[PDB]
Amino acid sequence: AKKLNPTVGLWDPLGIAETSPETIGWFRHAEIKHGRVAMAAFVGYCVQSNGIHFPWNIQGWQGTPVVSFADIAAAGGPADQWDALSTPAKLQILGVIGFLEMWSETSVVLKADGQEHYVRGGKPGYFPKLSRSDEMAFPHPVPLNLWDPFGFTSKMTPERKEKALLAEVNNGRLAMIGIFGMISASKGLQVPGLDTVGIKPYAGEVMAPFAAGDASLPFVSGMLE
Amino acid sequence: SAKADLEAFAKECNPVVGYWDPLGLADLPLWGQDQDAVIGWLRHSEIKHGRIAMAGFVGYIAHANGFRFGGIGPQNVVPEGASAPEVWDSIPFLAKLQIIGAIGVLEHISEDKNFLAADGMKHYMRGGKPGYFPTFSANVHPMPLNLFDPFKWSKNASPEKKAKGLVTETNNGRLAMLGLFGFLSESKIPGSVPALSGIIPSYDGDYMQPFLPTGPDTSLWTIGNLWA
Amino acid sequence: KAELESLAGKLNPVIGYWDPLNLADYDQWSQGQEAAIGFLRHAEIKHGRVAMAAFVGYIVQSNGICWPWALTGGPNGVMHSDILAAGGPADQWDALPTASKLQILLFVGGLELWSENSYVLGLSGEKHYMRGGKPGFFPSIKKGGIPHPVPFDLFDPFGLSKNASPEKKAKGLLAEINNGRLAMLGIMAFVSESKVPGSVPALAGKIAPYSGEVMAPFAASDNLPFVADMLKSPLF
Ligand code: CLA
Ligand code: CLA
Ligand code: CLA
Ligand SMILES: CCCCCC(=O)OC\C(C=C=C1C(C)(C)C[C@H](OC(C)=O)C[C@@]1(C)O)=C/C=C/C(C)=C/C=C/C=C(C)/C=C/C=C(\C)C(=O)C[C@@]12O[C@]1(C)C[C@@H](O)CC2(C)C
Ligand code: A1ECV
Ligand SMILES: CC(=O)O[C@H]1CC(C)(C)C(=C=C/C(C)=C/C=C/C(C)=C/C=C/C=C(C)/C=C/C=C(\C)C(=O)C[C@@]23O[C@]2(C)C[C@@H](O)CC3(C)C)[C@](C)(O)C1
Ligand SMILES: CC(=O)O[C@H]1CC(C)(C)C(=C=C/C(C)=C/C=C/C(C)=C/C=C/C=C(C)/C=C/C=C(\C)C(=O)C[C@@]23O[C@]2(C)C[C@@H](O)CC3(C)C)[C@](C)(O)C1
Ligand code: KC2
Ligand code: KC2
Repeated sequence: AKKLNPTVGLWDPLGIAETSPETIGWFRHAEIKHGRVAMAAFVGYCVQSNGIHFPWNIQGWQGTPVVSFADIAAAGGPADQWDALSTPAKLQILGVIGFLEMWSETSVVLKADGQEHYVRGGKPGYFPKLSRSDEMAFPHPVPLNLWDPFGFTSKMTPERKEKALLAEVNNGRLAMIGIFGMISASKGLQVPGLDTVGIKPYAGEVMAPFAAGDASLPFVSGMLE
Repeated sequence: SAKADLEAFAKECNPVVGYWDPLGLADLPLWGQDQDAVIGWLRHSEIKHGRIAMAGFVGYIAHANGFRFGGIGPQNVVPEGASAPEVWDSIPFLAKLQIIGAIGVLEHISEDKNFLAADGMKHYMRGGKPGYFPTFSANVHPMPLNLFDPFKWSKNASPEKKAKGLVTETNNGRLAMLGLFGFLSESKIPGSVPALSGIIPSYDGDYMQPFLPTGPDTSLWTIGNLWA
Repeated sequence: KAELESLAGKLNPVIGYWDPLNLADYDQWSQGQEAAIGFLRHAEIKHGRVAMAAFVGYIVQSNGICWPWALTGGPNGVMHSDILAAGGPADQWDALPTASKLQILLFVGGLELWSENSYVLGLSGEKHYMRGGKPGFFPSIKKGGIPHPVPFDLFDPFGLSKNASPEKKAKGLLAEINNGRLAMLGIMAFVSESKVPGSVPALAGKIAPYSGEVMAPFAASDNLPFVADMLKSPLF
């Protein structure tokens, strides 16, 4: 992608461009992944701030105790919702995300799918398909998938695919601006805060507080921030 | 061949500075031992100093922050937060002795001609590569994994990549020597390094005496502790 | 060997031969390299079998299940459920009088001695697992000796594995290796949950405390020599 918008061009003040091809592929992969994660996080934050608490948490859904999903949802914004879940829940969610990331980085599965060098190198952003042959052979047939589980993208031309990829890159850049702006607006800051937007965590980057084994860290008070 | 290699390595280390030898130690026969052995000794000692300084800088950060292993071991005697000069002040005396002994064992293995000639190498003064460590393959009882590459993920490296790695190692070693003695100098005299003023507390004991302020004599070994 | 590459691929086609330590090159016994891979394979298979046995034993001993037999020795002794009344399945081993643990350990030792014997292994047709041969193979208790006839052999006592498909036997060996690794993880998770309460996401508040050592077979009640002198200092 040379330039989606002709009026901008190649805005590379840091000089990271014109580098090794593996470095450029890793940079493009990081940009696409950060944009997709930011868009998903912004959508989830908007849904949580509006209030979409599910009718769930029955039959021992908290580890013999039964704490309602609305009780976890009655803490404020998404930042307070990420600090009210139990340690096993956050740990298993992070484990599922890590399993998906490791399956995406898998060069054996990518080469079976007909791709290029892994760690999201050639054709970055391509999630490997968890189906068919030589993958997930031990039960777990995976009737769904990651990309297009319902097959809405069954047929698409290469030019249409490239245009959709460029649109996804532009929307990912806009979402990387927007989700960070929303988190900053939660933490005071930004421009036109408004909209209540509750309170904010210590930094949002604390991850899993109130855990056991390595969570005895009173260091989240300072370090400027 | 000796000074020419020395010029080439100095040029690769820094194209601007190049060969900088104001003292001319690369012309002094250190033991009446020609030129090749003298530059081999000098390069080996520079590389060893740089590696030890890089490890010491990382360890100084780890001890100054407070990064203990866990239980039972020598970390249990060290108080929780004493700054890095004082963590080699509270470990037991035999722990210091055995640490220095294991370092000497590693140096002796790195110098023993049986280990060097096992994997086809000679002494750095006698014509070997300076800073090289022979793997383990002479030590009577077998050793599980080597010291340079423990998991052997660097076996596919090109010779050009290895040369650039050596140049980066030497530059990082020099800069880490400078940083580590910035720390040690600020721990002794105030106002030497202006950036580190007020971060590192002052220390009274001697840094160049290993067993000065020697640690206690405690037995941390349980189960069958016949050495009470 | 280098055949263990293909065996690791057959165990899991995604992750092949996985050895960061490169322990197949480690010649720990200073024999041939073939002997080293043979020892490692036999150790893995034996560890796995012991782990599945211990896992099922832990599961069926952790919830109020005990045999209605006696284990008394004559008008007095354990009622065979007083060991169940000692706590979870780690105080139960430390409550089996004195001679019970001795006879169990000696039975396992004689079984391993029968495993290792080249005259017994060679009479079945195989060899020792490092001197070629097949790893994990238990020789017949009938053909090798034992002058009084015994009813069954250890492997397949009732005979419900005879004339099986050889590829089915290879698939069973691979499944044995995989389930052995999984069972080792399970049984060490349980043993960690005995002593350490804060470990693992699951299993919270479901495991007995067992203020003792899991790795100490003989307990403080044994009247063997030393033992009490050997238990005069605990650890972590
Ligand atoms: C003990 C550590 C040590 C050792 C053995 C070497 C060894 C070497 N260096 Mg070297 N170097 C070091 C640390 C060291 N360096 C540090 C910390 C820096 C960064 C400042 C450099 C920067 C450097 C450059 C830029 C170059 C070398 C080069 C060389 C090689 C030839 C020069 C020579 O004869 O030695 C160097 C001289 C000595 C080691 C003198 C010994 C120290 C004296 C006796 C004590 C002085 C103490 C005193 C307080 C210092 C005051 C500092 C200040 C007031 C001036 C030789 C292999 C040349 C090269 O690249 O060849 C490959 C070269 O061009 N060095
Ligand atoms: C017993 C352990 C031991 C041994 C045998 C060696 C051996 C060696 N080291 Mg070495 N080293 C060690 C530990 C050891 N190291 C430790 C723990 C460190 C810190 C991490 C280093 C850091 C180090 C560096 C940085 C360098 C070496 C180098 C060397 C080599 C040459 C040293 C030399 O000629 O100096 C000989 C030194 C002495 C004879 C002095 C020894 C100290 C004496 C015994 C102290 C006693 C004095 C005291 C007053 C007595 C008290 C009692 C009295 C009152 C009666 C040699 C292979 C050099 C090298 O390889 O360059 C090519 C080099 O540059 N070493
Ligand atoms: C002690 C039991 C044991 C033994 C003897 C073996 C033996 C073997 N394994 Mg193996 N394995 C084990 C347990 C064991 N495994 C477990 C529990 C798992 C699941 C996590 C696996 C998963 C596994 C895979 C995926 C593969 C092997 C392979 C192999 C073979 C060659 C590699 C090798 O030598 O590694 C031997 C490793 C050890 C002996 C472990 C060392 C134990 C140390 C000394 C103790 C402390 C370390 C610590 C507990 C381990 C790290 C914890 C980790 C969870 C973070 C060899 C036959 C390869 C193969 O199939 O080739 C035939 C292969 O690709 N293993
Ligand atoms: C039972 C088997 C295990 C026993 C272990 C043991 O007994 O103790 C173990 C123990 C404590 C303990 C115990 C427990 C384990 C906690 C529990 C037990 O509890 C019981 C049973 O009761 C016993 C107990 C209390 O002891 C602590 C161990 C500590 C350890 C092992 C500390 C290493 C420092 C390395 C340093 C400082 C590096 C220096 C730096 C070095 C070496 C170099 O720079 C080398 C190098 O420069 C050279 C020379 C040349 C260069 O070219 C290359 C480089 C640059 C590389
Ligand atoms: C494959 C099936 C499966 C099993 C067998 C388990 C194990 C397990 C048990 C036994 C409980 C209940 C224990 C109890 O209450 O007794 C439990 C729970 C949670 N889990 Mg894990 N888990 C995920 C993370 C998560 C969260 C948020 C919670 C809970 O809130 C709840 C919980 O523990 O509450 C404190 C995700 C999301 C990415 C997915 C998934 O399918 O997405 C792809 C799964 C799937 C599985 N989980 N998980
Ligand atoms: C007065 C003033 O204001 O100035 C201040 C400035 C400043 C900066 C604040 C100060 C300071 C402190 C300083 C200068 C600190 C310097 C510290 C330094 C320079 C520390 C090196 C570590 C190197 C390591 C650990 C090597 C790892 C090596 C590794 C991991 C490997 O070998 C692996 C690998 O290599 C292979 C084998 C081959 C390749 O595949 C590459 C890789 C990596 C995979 C001072 C003192 O206060 C002074
Ligand atoms: C058709 C045919 O060939 O006939 C026969 C012939 C043949 C060959 C003789 C057969 C046989 C013999 C037998 C009887 C074989 C039996 C094998 C047996 C008994 C196998 C047990 C495994 C136990 C496991 C894996 C436990 C895992 C344990 C796990 C995974 C855990 O606990 C995980 C977990 O703890 C963690 C790690 C952390 C926690 O936070 C979470 C939890 C708690 C979940 C067969 C197979 O019957 C078939
Ligand atoms: C704690 C100690 C320590 C530190 C902090 C450290 C730092 C770095 C850095 C980062 C600054 C780089 C980039 C780097 C790279 C290389 N190291 Mg070092 N290294 C340390 C230890 C050793 C030992 C023991 C050996 C060794 C070697 C090599 C070779 C191989 C060259 C070749 O085979 O040509 C390369 C490329 C081996 C060698 O032979 O050096 C002559 C060898 O024996 N290194 N090393
Ligand atoms: C209590 C301990 C124990 C457990 C828990 C256990 C579990 C499983 C599982 C389930 C995960 C499977 C799938 C499985 C499969 C096979 N086992 Mg087990 N097995 C145990 C003990 C033994 C012994 C003692 C022997 C043995 C063998 C085989 C053979 C091959 C037979 C043949 O090819 O001759 C196959 C296919 C024999 C052998 O290894 O022969 C090379 C042999 O001697 N097994 N085994």
